[PDB]
Amino acid sequence: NAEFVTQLACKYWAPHIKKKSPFDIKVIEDIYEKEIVKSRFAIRKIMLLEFSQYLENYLWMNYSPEVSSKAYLMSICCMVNEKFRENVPAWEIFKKKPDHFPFFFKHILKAALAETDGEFSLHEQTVLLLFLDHCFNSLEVDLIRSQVQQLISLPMWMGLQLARLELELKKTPKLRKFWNLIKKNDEKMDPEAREQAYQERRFLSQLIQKFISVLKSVPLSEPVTMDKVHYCERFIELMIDLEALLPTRRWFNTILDDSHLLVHCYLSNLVRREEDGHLFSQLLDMLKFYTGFEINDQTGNALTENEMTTIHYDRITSLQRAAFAHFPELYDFALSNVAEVDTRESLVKFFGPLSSNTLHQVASYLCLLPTLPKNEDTTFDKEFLLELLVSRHERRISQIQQLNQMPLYPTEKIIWDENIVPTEYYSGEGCLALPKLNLQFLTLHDYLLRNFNLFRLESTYEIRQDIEDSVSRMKPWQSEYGGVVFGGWARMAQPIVAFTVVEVAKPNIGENWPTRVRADVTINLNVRDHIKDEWEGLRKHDVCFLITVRPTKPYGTKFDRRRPFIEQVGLVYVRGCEIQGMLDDKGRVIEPRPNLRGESRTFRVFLDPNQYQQDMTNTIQNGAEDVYETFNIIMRRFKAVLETIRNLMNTDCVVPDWLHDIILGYGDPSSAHYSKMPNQIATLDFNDTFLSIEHLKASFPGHNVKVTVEDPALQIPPFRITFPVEAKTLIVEPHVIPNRGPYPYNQPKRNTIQFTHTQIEAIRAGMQPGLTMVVGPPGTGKTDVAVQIISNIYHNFPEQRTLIVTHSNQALNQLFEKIMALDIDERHLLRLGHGEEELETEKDFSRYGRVNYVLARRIELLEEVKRLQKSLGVPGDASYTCETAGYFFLYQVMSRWEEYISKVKNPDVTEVSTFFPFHEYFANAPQPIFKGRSYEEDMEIAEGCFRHIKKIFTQLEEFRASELLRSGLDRSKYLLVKEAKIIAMTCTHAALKRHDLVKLGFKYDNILMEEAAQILEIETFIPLLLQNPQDGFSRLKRWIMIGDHHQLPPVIKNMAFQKYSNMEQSLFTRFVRVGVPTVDLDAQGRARASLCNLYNWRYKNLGNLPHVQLLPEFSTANAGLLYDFQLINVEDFQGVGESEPNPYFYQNLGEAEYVVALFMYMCLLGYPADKISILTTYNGQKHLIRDIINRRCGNNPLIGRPNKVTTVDRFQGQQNDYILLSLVRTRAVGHLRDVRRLVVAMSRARLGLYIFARVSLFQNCFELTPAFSQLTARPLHLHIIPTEPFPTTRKNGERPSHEVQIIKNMPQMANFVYNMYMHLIQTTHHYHQ
Amino acid sequence: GRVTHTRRTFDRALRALPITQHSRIWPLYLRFLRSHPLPETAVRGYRRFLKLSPESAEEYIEYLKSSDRLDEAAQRLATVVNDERFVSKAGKSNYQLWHELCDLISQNPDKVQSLNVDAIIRGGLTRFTDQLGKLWCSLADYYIRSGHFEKARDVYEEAIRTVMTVRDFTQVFDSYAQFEESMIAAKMETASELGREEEDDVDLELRLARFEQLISRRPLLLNSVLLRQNPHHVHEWHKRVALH
Repeated sequence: NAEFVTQLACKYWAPHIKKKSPFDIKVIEDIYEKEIVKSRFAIRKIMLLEFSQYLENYLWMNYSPEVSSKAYLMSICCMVNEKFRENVPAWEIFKKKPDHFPFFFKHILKAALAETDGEFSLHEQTVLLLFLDHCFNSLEVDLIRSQVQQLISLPMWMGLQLARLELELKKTPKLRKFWNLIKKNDEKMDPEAREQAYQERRFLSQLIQKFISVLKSVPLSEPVTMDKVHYCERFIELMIDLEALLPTRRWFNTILDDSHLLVHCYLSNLVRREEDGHLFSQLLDMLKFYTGFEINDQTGNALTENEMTTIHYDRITSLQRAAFAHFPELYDFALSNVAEVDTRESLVKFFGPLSSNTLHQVASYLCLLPTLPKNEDTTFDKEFLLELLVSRHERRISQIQQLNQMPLYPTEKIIWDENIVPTEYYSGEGCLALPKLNLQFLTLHDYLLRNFNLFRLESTYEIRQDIEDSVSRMKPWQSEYGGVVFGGWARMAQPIVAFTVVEVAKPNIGENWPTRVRADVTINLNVRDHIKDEWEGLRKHDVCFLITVRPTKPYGTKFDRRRPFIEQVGLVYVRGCEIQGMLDDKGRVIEPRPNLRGESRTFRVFLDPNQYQQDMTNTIQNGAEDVYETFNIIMRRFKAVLETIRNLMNTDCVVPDWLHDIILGYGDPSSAHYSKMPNQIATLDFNDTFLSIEHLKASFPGHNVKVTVEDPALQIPPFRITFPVEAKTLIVEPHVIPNRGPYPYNQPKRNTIQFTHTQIEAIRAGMQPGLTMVVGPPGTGKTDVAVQIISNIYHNFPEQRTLIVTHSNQALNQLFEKIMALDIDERHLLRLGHGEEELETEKDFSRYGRVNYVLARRIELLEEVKRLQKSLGVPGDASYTCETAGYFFLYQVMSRWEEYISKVKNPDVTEVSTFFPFHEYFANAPQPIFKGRSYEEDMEIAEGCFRHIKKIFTQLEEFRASELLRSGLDRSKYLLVKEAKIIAMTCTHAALKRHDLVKLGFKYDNILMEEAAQILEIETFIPLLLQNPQDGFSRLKRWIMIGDHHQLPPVIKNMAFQKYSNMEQSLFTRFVRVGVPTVDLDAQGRARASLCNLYNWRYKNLGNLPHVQLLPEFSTANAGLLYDFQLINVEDFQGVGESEPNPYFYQNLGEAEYVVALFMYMCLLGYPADKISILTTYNGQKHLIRDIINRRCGNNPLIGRPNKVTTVDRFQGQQNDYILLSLVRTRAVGHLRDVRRLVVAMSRARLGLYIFARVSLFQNCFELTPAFSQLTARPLHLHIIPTEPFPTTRKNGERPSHEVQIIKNMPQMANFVYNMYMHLIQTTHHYHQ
Repeated sequence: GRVTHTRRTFDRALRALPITQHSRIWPLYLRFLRSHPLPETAVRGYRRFLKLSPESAEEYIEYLKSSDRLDEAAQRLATVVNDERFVSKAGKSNYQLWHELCDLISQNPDKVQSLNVDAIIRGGLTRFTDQLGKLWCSLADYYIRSGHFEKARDVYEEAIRTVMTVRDFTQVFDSYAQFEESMIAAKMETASELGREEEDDVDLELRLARFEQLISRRPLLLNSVLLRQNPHHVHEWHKRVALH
């Protein structure tokens, strides 16, 4: 029905048509019947409608109260569900139309409340339950919040059993007065008003009744409908959403305890059918967990051991009282203890032989149920009553210890399931048993539990997708004795002949996980020459994966690509493995390879810290078998994360008191900045940000500058800039950086970048206590302002730690490059990492490099010591080390400077030069500095050389630590603990070695982070435990993070983990959705204005720098191209647009040959071949691109190799002068829906972009309408200057004096380029080869 | 009356580095600590990170313990407790036992919150191993400043489990007697568990008498328990005694 759906869209509501047809309820109902009812809510139907924008163009903009009907409601709900699946903003039509939003919520609630299986079919009931779950979980929206306000308010508890409400008001005397206020306020109400209020209050109870009756309407064994099960599971999902949301639970949990969904759920047969209701009962276990989760109903705070124990014992005490007063048989049960009545075992030995009316009257006395009339039989069974009473007054576990005993590795019952860890073939029509990490958790343990669940699901994807990799060209076949056998040959899969343990060393101190866990996998590559060569070319930190399978499909079974490949292959265990190299004749991994004779290669790998500790803990506590031993294959192309999360979860979790609320998402999101952190620096040292006083006053556009000294010629200092706290005065006070002696080469390094007012204010909010998120859009100098803030924090802080954390190596190396010209001592920088690190920075800030430089610097300090002493005229032939050097300062330099000080400050310019005995110590320096002209300045110079000798003595003092640390890594630990003023690390390294530094010198005073968006929620929440609290408070004072919600996020292991739990929602993204302040710099200087326009309109007032506005080269003409941004149409070539020659390996050979001809045109036109970037729509597209490149160009003496022939996600952190983009996608929108990947692929060309794609198929996206307007803003052809070599002096706006080329086909463009190549081959020749 | 003379005089007396000027530099910090602990902490810290001696931190901490700044005294004590090149700084002379004495005078009946006290006991027991003496002391404190519920139960259990000598049984007997109604299942079965205490000639009656005189109602169990805790050799009228 794609034809009729697209036709209805293009006639009535599809964009890109001058005329739109009027609205029609008949048309809406007809299309609805022809798609959704006829196709059972087809994903392709709702997806063609989502490409057509059926909601934002037909449903809500033309819906109405007299027009809202079954078809419109169902279509809107299905569209919103499909948008929730496809991960695009959905509720835009609702936020546009608040007029119809309460009516829409009322109609959806009416459908969800009315009879099941009636008019609204069971599919519609699943749709309504899913819509209710989504509209509850998106509660931060205005209209949905207002809809659920009166429906989930405190008067929602007005429908629970009257005795239960009475006992609730008796336990909480504060709630009785609120209910009295509600009862008095409902007096002046209308019939419809108060009736709708009561219906809203009891809608939750009515939906719980409908779901429970839908479950109970299933027989024990006789097959049932899975759609009713989906309805009940979506009801459980809405219940779990309102159990994870704090105020959604505040009233819902009372009716939860009233109706006891747990007892009926765990008593029904749908949970007893391990096939029909399995994942439903699993979500039911998680639901009972959230229902008994220790988060107090009154406060939203967790319960203590005493609190929960008192609650349980008081339930057992009320049971004892009700037994004494109303139960003759339970006399021992009354007079029994808490330890003797609280446990289900003994409690059942007492109340299992109880009778029906006995337990029913017991529940009446405990106000659990409506009382049983005299001698009558409550229709609830003995099983129901006993289950209820046991679940109420039985023993329950501490969640802390329950999660503590957990195995961090997936077992043979978990690793191959898509129910708690869906695979890479996800569809999106259902949910999986995953947590949520979007806005707010109930407790810190709850947040950590969801984090560890997502981590275990990602590790389960890494263990599930590649476990079915045993010989996997043709689904490996069985052998005799059930053995494995490779009856075929695969390229990226090969039979690993064996796998052996080599190195499982000790863990880090205190921790529970070894640091290097290495295993060598051996494979006898009797295979093709070139394929076995690509298999033998193993590199350093190269990724491989060992596959182990438990096959049962015997020899010859063919594949069914539709079915689970996991269940087709019967896999066992997949272990990722980072092979340090293959073995040689000397058994040592390949660190030129030596002459390998034979075919068998063994590669020794260690993928993670707790690599051989996850399966270890498994075979330790959970009785599972060995995963590193049943290995069968090696295949090429998070346990330590879980153990660090467990360290935190069992750690006292004492965070900053102004960061608990931010990491909780509840509370005032604007509290954690400088404006609400109460200890901001009064007169602070922002020395680095300003270079001139006029420029400082210009970077203060909203401040009234109180300049301490009017004199214009004396004022450009590191001036003290105080913000007030009369009310807008920026106090600018002059200072002078103290002298350093005679050496002008000791000029204290000042920064030379003119960071604008927004960057200055961002650094100020970073170095004023609290935390801050500096939105650094592409090109705003994010790392520059970060290093400048670290510099200002080194100006305001002599002893504190500046813990630089980054998400990748790029940010860390850029931070080193910017600290290269900052006035920092090289004995104050330390760095952590993930193994062997290629230091891309100028001077090695690495461990051994800094320790050797430290030895050399202490040698230099000893040289200065000997020079000063010999100058003072000592006796001696022997040498003194750094300890005796500190003693030498104290003994001689103290005495000399003390004579001089108590002489001169107790006084003329002549005494300034006379009373300094440091002439022979300055005998190697510029001419005598104390000029005798001004006594104060002469003493400044002399005492500056004195304090230069003092700083030398202090270098030697800090170097006695290197004299005391015999070992290299020991000096590394010591100098990273004590003298390290700035410690730079990555997130994975920080989380893998957190306890290492924690016990080896952890101090966190201010943390500055770069690439805050590429660290995960958990991968950033982990460094929140980089230390412990300090005598009752965490030492964490400040946190300046540079981030951007509009850039590419972490690309997860499986698309299903983020499809299920939105793993793409970083902490900064949740902070943006909350409303935390975003110090959004807007001064970019890397790409032109008109070319950056493809990425500036994506941010908040994203602007440019004077460099961007005035650049003589960024306003220049492109080499053989008149348009700075072209994404031209790429028609079908030879009948091929985008094709998938391999499963989903998307490529488009038409656009690909166009792009190869384009790179050839840049080559033979002189645009430098190293300025040639091939960014694509798919890695398979880039692969086919490189194929066509080396097939048509090859090793041409006229054409070099592109700079980056890479992926949209794999080209981050970089820019380009001219990017060739191959945007294959035309039939499906793909994952371009992400604003992240959109802005990425749009902001990767600083001067020119040339793309081949489908123009209408691109503009068919609602998310990318402001993108398409400026993407197709030019003609869709190759509009260039063909005969124009690299230098053509014209600008972007000038008139050219030559002929312009307009190519419309890739054959013809390549033919032009080929005639050009023949012309140049006949008219010239190169020789470099 | 002015710090100028103090600073300049100290610097001029420090021109040489003999044992001269020492008791003029440090008592200067002593007399400066009056109404201003900042110069006292300054001289203390800079001295512990200044001219070498094992008596440096000694005089520093011994001057700081006498003032209203005592965590600085403990900081110089910690400088000694690491010391980086001499675990034993002074031979027979004591720094760790003296730190334990100061921790005792801090856990003196001022901080009776009953957490800092047991923390200081574990801190002294960590700084130096305690052969049953501070063990009995801390076990008695942990049995007295606990409650009566499973808290006191675990207190007595862990104390007896890691105990070193007797009268720990008497400590847990006091606990069990005070808590003789802590559950409505046994009424503090620790009473019977301690009536079943050590076999030959230790107490054999103490916990039983405590349980039978919690105040007094009727033991009905302590007789059998004490008479099951190791009578004479097997074959005798001991069976008839257990039968009566």
